[PDB]
Amino acid sequence: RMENELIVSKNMQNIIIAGNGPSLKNINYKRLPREYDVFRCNQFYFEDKYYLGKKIKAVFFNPGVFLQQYHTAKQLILKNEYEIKNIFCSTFNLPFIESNDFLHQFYNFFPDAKLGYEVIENLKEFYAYIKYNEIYFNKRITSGVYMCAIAIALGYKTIYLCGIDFYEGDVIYPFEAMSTNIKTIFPGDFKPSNCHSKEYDIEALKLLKSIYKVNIYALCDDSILANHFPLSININNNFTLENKHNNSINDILLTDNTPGVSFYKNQLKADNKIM
Amino acid sequence: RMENELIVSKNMQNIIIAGNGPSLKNINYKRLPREYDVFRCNQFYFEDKYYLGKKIKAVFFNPGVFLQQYHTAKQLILKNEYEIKNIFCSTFNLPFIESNDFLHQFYNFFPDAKLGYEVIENLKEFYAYIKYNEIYFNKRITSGVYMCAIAIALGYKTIYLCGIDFYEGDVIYPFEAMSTNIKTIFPGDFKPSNCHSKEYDIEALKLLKSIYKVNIYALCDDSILANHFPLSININNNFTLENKHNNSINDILLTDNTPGVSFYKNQLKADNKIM
Amino acid sequence: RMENELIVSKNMQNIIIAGNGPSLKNINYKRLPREYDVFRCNQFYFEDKYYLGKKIKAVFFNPGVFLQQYHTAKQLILKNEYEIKNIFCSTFNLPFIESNDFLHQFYNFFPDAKLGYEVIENLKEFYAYIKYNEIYFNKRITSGVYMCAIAIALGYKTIYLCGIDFYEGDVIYPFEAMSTNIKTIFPGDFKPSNCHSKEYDIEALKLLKSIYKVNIYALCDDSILANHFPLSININNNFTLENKHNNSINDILLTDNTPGVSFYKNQLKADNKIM
Amino acid sequence: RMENELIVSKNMQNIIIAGNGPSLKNINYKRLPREYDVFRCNQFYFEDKYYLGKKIKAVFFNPGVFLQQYHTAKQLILKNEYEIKNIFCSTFNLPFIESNDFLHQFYNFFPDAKLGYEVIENLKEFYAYIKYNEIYFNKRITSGVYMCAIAIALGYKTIYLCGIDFYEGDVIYPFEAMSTNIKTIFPGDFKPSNCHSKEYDIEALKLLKSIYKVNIYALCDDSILANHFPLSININNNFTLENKHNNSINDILLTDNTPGVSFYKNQLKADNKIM
Ligand SMILES: CC(=O)N[C@@H]1[C@@H](O)[C@@H](F)[C@@](OP(=O)(O)OC[C@H]2O[C@@H](n3ccc(N)nc3=O)[C@H](O)[C@@H]2O)(C(=O)O)O[C@H]1[C@H](O)[C@H](O)CO
Ligand SMILES: CC(=O)N[C@@H]1[C@@H](O)[C@@H](F)[C@@](OP(=O)(O)OC[C@H]2O[C@@H](n3ccc(N)nc3=O)[C@H](O)[C@@H]2O)(C(=O)O)O[C@H]1[C@H](O)[C@H](O)CO
Ligand SMILES: CC(=O)N[C@@H]1[C@@H](O)[C@@H](F)[C@@](OP(=O)(O)OC[C@H]2O[C@@H](n3ccc(N)nc3=O)[C@H](O)[C@@H]2O)(C(=O)O)O[C@H]1[C@H](O)[C@H](O)CO
Ligand SMILES: CC(=O)N[C@@H]1[C@@H](O)[C@@H](F)[C@@](OP(=O)(O)OC[C@H]2O[C@@H](n3ccc(N)nc3=O)[C@H](O)[C@@H]2O)(C(=O)O)O[C@H]1[C@H](O)[C@H](O)CO
Ligand SMILES: [Cl-]
Ligand SMILES: [Cl-]
Ligand SMILES: [Cl-]
Ligand SMILES: [Cl-]
Repeated sequence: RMENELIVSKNMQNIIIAGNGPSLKNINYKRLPREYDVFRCNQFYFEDKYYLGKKIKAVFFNPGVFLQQYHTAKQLILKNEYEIKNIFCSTFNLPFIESNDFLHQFYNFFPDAKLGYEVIENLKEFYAYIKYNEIYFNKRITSGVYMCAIAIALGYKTIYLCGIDFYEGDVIYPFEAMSTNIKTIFPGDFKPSNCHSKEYDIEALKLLKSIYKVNIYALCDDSILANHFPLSININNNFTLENKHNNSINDILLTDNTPGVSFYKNQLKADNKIM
Repeated sequence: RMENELIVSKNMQNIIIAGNGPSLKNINYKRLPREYDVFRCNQFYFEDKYYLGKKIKAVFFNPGVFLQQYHTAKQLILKNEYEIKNIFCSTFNLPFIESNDFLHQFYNFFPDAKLGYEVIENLKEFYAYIKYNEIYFNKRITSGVYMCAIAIALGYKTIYLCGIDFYEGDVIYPFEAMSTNIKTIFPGDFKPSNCHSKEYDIEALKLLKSIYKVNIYALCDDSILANHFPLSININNNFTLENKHNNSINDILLTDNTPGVSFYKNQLKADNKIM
Repeated sequence: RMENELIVSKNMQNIIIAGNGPSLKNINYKRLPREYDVFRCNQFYFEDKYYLGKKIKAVFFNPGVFLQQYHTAKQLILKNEYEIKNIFCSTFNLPFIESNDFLHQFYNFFPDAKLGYEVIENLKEFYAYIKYNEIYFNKRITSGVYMCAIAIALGYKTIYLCGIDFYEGDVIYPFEAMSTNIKTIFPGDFKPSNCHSKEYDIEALKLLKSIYKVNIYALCDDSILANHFPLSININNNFTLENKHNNSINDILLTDNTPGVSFYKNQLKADNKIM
Repeated sequence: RMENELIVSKNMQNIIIAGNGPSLKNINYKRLPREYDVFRCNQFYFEDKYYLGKKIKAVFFNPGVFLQQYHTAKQLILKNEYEIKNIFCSTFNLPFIESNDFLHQFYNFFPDAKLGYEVIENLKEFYAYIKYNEIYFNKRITSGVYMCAIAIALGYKTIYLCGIDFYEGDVIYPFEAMSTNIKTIFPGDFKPSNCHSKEYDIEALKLLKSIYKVNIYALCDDSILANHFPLSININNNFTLENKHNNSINDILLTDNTPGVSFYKNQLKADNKIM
């Protein structure tokens, strides 16, 4: 059971938004607010401990691996590894990014998931600005930034960021990113595309804050992000950091070649080749 | 004249749902409630007697033979063999099961029929669960189970099942299933696909009951089903079991090669080949 | 200027519906009611006199010659030959009759015309009955019958028919039907297809009358129709029968090969060939 | 930030509509009303001085160069050369003018732009008249006329025209129209197509005035237009005519070959070739 709609009440407008950078391991838990929902993205479940607990308000996955991630999320839920209230596909509704067939058939395959573009399109000014920069300049926001936009569109007012490290330093992930299954799905480093940049993520985040009037804090003392956004105040909060049981799902799940999966992958192949 | 909409009133929420297994011949009529509507599916009219009377609230047919079954149902009605209030196509809205063109043109060809998926999609949790199991695991519910889901979505509260025998024993149909017309339409046994299973039907039925809070009884004392669902109480009800007149329609009707039928079959061929 | 919507008021529910049979020349004008709207179809303007006056409430044209007839109607209007309040394309929304592209682009080309199927689809029982007979039996109603269905759907209550002669006798049209332009558009008799029949038109008309509870009269004393529907009562009405000026449009207009007409005819060719 | 909707209030219904003819240089500023919005089209920014000031209520661009003009307009705005409240694509929704894919994907690429046809389609009589003349007679209104129709549909009541000179005389543009970028985008005179005409523009403008009851004035004393529409009264208004800074954008901007631009141009090529 997912939520039918993600509704933010006026009484709790705090959101923690986590990337999967090394600083996920170095959160200052004293700086978390008393109440909050959590957003995670992509390979968050690769984490060896529950760095932000077991309750995820929404997870966010990219269209190119959505089939596998949707199944992985359903297994995380069934195996009681996490509680996941909503599942988004991080989308822009641009036909050189998401194929017509992918968008058309999305809800047919994933009836309880949500296309992210349907939420961020409501941020009119920000949405036009990201499309203009994508189309004409080949600049794209990362999932951390996307999740912020989604949070703002859904009516959260204070964002606390962590695991956002702009792919700098020698540790680039708090885990092995080139796991066996990642290698299989996309045959042969796992580094960001040229369309992504620290400067652009930062500009986009500053724009979200200036247009929509929300507050953005950092949580990780020793992270690059904290040089650009203020660390949240140490309010002496405590946290119980729990380990993952040993046979936790720790790699993206593969799918069996059923008639439906084969149909899906056939189509996805055909138009990923075109794009 | 079909009904425009199937509306269940609070005063009568009982539904009898019949498969076409051998136990259709062995209903304990004393266990039927006083009031009820009846759902039948597929080759129900192959029956040699009116095992559940002449008044069918809805019939349900699979997309692959819908053209012939729609015509057969219109002839059953015109020949006064049955009264049929509604006609559904048992559908899931998955493009590896029902082609885009089939779904797109459905109401164009069959303006007074109803696509079943438009009704079961409202059972959000159950609908997501059947799609997940279909796509990733190649498990599909049988029409008996589908009809239960439809009944629950339309607001029936108590289901009595019969003719559901999970394809076990040596009698598999209370009639000849490989009739001349069945053989012609689909050129050469008539046994269920590997995607269907007793275990899955049962799990899906138990899930419908636990999510939507309805009651499911059996009607056939000597049937496998009764080992999994309680027999309905013997309330001493009586039934007049009527024979079919001799020249009853007893096989699926064939269609003439008109411009419309040829157009339809041409298209259906083209994309059944793709799927 | 066409009407945006054809709205029938309770105070005037009379409609005269004219085919283009020989009996158009033999209307008994004494039998017309005091008040009425008029529907005409196809090559009505071939008439040498204004047999039903100059004011047409709606005209009805077949999809296969709609482009030329739309232009002809606009010229009839511009040249003050008739006043035409509405223009329909007599359609069923069946893809072996009207191509997907024709229906999709209809309003793009003809923004002030109306697709007839959008009106008759509201006659649920009658619409299902004509589709069933078209698809499975290759029986189609003629435009006279279609116009009756449209009238009934729009809320007219009494129909007076004329120019309906079921293609019987030696005079089949009160004019030359194989005119020069008819010959050109559709290169080489102008007789009805096998899908049309007197028996079916009559059955369909009797059905419209029994389902929707309206009255259908004849106006032509010496016509076949009057053997099946009652002649309207001689109420001593009078009529001024006016001649057409000599240079009246008397043949369907041809179109120039503009970029738009060529585009249109290219597409129409491509999928008339498929159908 | 564009406006979400262009809303005309009852208190200000005046619009200045400028073509890019030589008479843009010869506006009689004494004849402008006290209050007004301004519409400009196409290569307006080629102007060497701010002939109508810096505040544009809407700009209008043709589909065939929309990609470049949209980017040019965003740069005019970012560089503070103009303030542009709305951006329209001058469209008719005819598939031989605008491809299906162009219209389908329009808002995907340009989320804050507006398709003009969605506004002028509400002028029912005028819209049917321009489509009839386009399709059957290959007559098309120019952007000046289109902008008038848009203004009337949005509820402006008095139009003042300038820069409309029907491509007559020896000066045809108050600037070089065959600039380097114009030459590149559309490889090798810049004169109007045969579908455009002074007579038709004038007839269409007179029709807008007679159907929708608005007033149309001229502003340029020595222009052809003033022989067909009355010059606005000299009310002794004054105007500060400002020069453009030297490094003003003065040619249409070219786009970089990003994945999105290449995708877009690939598609546009494919179906401009078909049309
Ligand atoms: C190879 C490839 O495709 N790498 C991309 C990567 O360029 C980036 F597009 C992103 O991010 P991904 O690395 O998974 O990590 C999630 C988020 O954590 C933050 N982060 C992470 C590590 C780090 N050192 N500094 C950081 O700031 C970023 O804000 C990022 O959005 C993404 O969606 O933005 O997704 C991955 C994959 O497409 C994805 O993992 C498939 O499931
Ligand atoms: C060859 C083939 O395609 N067999 C399938 C069969 O695997 C099964 F998919 C089903 O069922 P079908 O056998 O017609 O019978 C209808 C229902 O009766 C119940 N039943 C029947 C016999 C039995 N011994 N034990 C039972 O439990 C099942 O719940 C079933 O759903 C179906 O839609 O579920 O449909 C048929 C045909 O596609 C259909 O007849 C075409 O018109
Ligand atoms: C060759 C061809 O295609 N003939 C068909 C004809 O079979 C018939 F389909 C019809 O009728 P069409 O003859 O024009 O005449 C209009 C109506 O007048 C009535 N009538 C006419 C003559 C007659 N002797 N007895 C009659 O009853 C019929 O009710 C008919 O519907 C039609 O749409 O029903 O349309 C024409 C053409 O497709 C059309 O003219 C193209 O513009
Ligand atoms: C080569 C080509 O395609 N020329 C066309 C031209 O035939 C005409 F279609 C138009 O007009 P364009 O010349 O740009 O000028 C804008 C408007 O100013 C008015 N005017 C201009 C000059 C003049 N001497 N007398 C005038 O009356 C007209 O009302 C016109 O609508 C148009 O959209 O109507 O657009 C251009 C281009 O397609 C456009 O510039 C691409 O960005
Ligand atoms: Cl996989
Ligand atoms: Cl058949
Ligand atoms: Cl022609
Ligand atoms: Cl370019």
